[PDB]
Amino acid sequence: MKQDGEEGTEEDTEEKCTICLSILEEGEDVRCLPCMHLFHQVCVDQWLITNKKCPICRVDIEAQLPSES
Ligand SMILES: [Zn+2]
Ligand SMILES: [Zn+2]
Repeated sequence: MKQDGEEGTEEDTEEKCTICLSILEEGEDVRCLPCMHLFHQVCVDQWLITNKKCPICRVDIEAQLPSES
C-alpha cells in the first residue's frame, strides 16, 4: 500500500516503538510515558501489567508517576 520514513533530530526520547520493537506512525492513539519514552497505548497497557519497568531505562516506573484521574 504505502510506506513512510523519518525527518528530524532524535537523540533518545521519542523515536519508534521499543516495547514491541516497531514504529509509531502519527494519527493513532499512542501513549507517552514520563520515562523519556513513548509507545503504543496497548504496548504500555500490557508492559505495565505483565511487567513493571521502563523498557529502555529499566528503572521500575511503578506507574502513577504522572497525574491521572
Ligand atoms: Zn508497540
Ligand atoms: Zn524510559
